[PDB]
Parts: sequence; C-alpha cells; structure tokens
Amino acid sequence: EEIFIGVAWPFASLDDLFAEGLELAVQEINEQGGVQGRKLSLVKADDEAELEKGLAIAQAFADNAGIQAVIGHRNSFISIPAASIYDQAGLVMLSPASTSPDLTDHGYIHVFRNIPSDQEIARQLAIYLAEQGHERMVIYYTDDSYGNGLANAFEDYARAQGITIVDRFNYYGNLKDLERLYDKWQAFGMDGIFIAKTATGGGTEFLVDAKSVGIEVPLIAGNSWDAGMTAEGLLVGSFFNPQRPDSRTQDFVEAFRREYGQPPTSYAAAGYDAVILLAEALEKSDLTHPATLAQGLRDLGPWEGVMGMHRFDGRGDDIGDLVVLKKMKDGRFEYL
Ligand SMILES: [Ca+2]
Repeated sequence: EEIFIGVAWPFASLDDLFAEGLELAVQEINEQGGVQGRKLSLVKADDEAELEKGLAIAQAFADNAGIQAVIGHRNSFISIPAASIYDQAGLVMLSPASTSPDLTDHGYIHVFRNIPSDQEIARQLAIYLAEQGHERMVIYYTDDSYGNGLANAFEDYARAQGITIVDRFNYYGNLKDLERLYDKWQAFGMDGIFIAKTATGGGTEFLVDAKSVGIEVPLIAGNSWDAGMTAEGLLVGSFFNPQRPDSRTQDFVEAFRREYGQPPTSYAAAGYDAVILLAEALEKSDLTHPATLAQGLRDLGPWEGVMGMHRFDGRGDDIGDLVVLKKMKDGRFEYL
C-alpha cells in the first residue's frame, strides 16, 4: 500500500527544478523499501501563485484523510494564511521556499520550514559584513511585506554587529535622483549597500542604474537573487552549497547531474531534503494519527541533509547551519 504527502507549488508556471528534486527523492525512498514497507507517493496540487487557489488547495488537503503531511507553498503570502488551515487541521506543513519571519510567529504547532528565514540570512550577512570591516551602510528597501521584513531584520542585526545604517530609502525617481543620493552617501562615508528588493521587482534595474551612476561600494542581496555580467561582485545570502565537502551533498549533486543533465538549484535541493526529512520522521511515527508527526520532527534532529544539518526549534524554524553566502564571479556563483 501507499502513504501520500501533498505538494503545493506553482508547478506549471515555474522552471525552478523543484519538481526534479522531489522526483529524485521519492525515487530514492521507494527503491529502499519505501517508508514502513509502504510506497511513497506525492499528490501534486498547482496553486498558480494565487491566494484564492492556494487556500482552496490547503483546504482540500486538510479534509483528505490519506495525507500525512504537505510540502509547500512557495510564496510567503500564500504560506502564512495557508499555515492557519494546516495548523487547525493537525496537518504538518513543511515549507521549502517561504522565508518570511512572520510564518513562525503565530504559535502554530504543525508549521515548519526547512530553509533559513529572511531573518537568519540577514543575521549571517550582518556578521559577515562586520567581520570584513564594513562600518557604515545604506539600505534600499521596498515598502511591502518582503521588503520591510528583510530590511527590518538587517537594520537590527547590523546595529547589533556594529554597523551604522547611515541611510535607508525606498525610492528614486530617475538617474539624477540617484546621483543626488550617492553624493550624500559619499559624504556619509558609505561603504556598502544592502538591497532588500526582490531581483525581478526593482532589484536588477537598480543594479544597472547604480553602475551607470558610478557607485563602487560592494552590494548585498537576499534570497530572491539565487534564481547580466554587471552583477559582478554581488554578494547573495542564500542556501545550499553544491560544493559542500560531505558525501551526502556530493552524492546528491552527482545523482542529480546524471538524471537531469544540469547541476541542482537550491530549490531542487530544498525539495530533495524536505521529502527525505518527512520520510525519515514518518518511518518513526504512528501513521494512524498524523498529528504525532509534528513532535516527531522536533526530535528527529539533528538530521544530515543535502543542505547541511537540519534541526527545528519550537517555533518550527530551521536553525541548523544552512545559510550559504554566494558571490557573483564571471556569470556563476562562488561560495564563501
Ligand atoms: Ca562599529
């Protein structure tokens, strides 16, 4: 017989390699006797990155008895409200893409994340920049949920690490405004810029505008830049190191290269680990009643995954060493 886990993701509209990590993992689990003798099967639901469809899917998984746990969703604006539904149903929701601090700030007991939050990434960036001797910086943020969340965290940890935020701003109307801003920043003694704007939503246009004006200081960004050559030197805080020395990572990278003909993405890796994580917790619990699964996950760790060690706190955040800092160099990522 079978055990099912649901996956909620914008499958059709995305080519992120996430489904390929999933497929690879399921395969590996089944070809070793599966889980408790049972074969593992995914029930895929496409949320189209739309809140209405996201919520309907969450609902549908909640009142389907065969579902042990759900993996998803990709977007924080869907995951936060969807978590409400899984938590009320006693169903474990394990998210591999949603970085918002707010996801684990509501006392939900069955809600999990297998990647570092925007907050943990921001903290590691602050530590790194300060260790490099960065003293005075400027933040470029967007006034929305992601922008504010990431900017806020970085401001905090930056002060905690000795860095002065000399300026923050969320708008410039044209290149001469950016020229005026930069004159001001030079007077402040700015030595770096943190971009808390998504890459597709204003981040990259700013990269271009900033080169064009003559800005020389290092540039730093968050997760949404893991997904042209003027980004040289851009430091990105993300996760998954495909050059991590351990045999667990190299086996995965090799197996993936073989089957798919390209290196894995961090979403593919997050996908892979989520399935293995859930299967491994599942091999140890009572499938009779899937709300023992949550406590299962908090005693599972540490669990060696393709991304590094996984360990959950009581809020459900992943708090193992998983943040990977990446610098752009000649088109590809270097790892520090
Ligand atoms: Ca200082």
